[PDB]
Amino acid sequence: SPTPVELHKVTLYKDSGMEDFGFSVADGLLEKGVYVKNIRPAGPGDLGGLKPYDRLLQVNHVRTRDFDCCLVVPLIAESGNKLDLVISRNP
Repeated sequence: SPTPVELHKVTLYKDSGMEDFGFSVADGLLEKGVYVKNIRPAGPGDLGGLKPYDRLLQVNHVRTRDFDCCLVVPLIAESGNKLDLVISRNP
């Protein structure tokens, strides 16, 4: 809990013209990967359940755990009208 993240399935919905799904991510340079840096309060991300630090593990079945921001950013906006992914955050 104090650190050991916890996997949590999340799903969202994008809009024809949005630049993101409702939350920006950051490249985890402390090891490898990317985690949500900020989510729109009361938005798709908040409605889905994305909690700060939610390190996107698998995006739409694609294991983007060892991916980078440049790969997670597009993968997020490339999911289409919906973003189904499995993230990990410390409770």
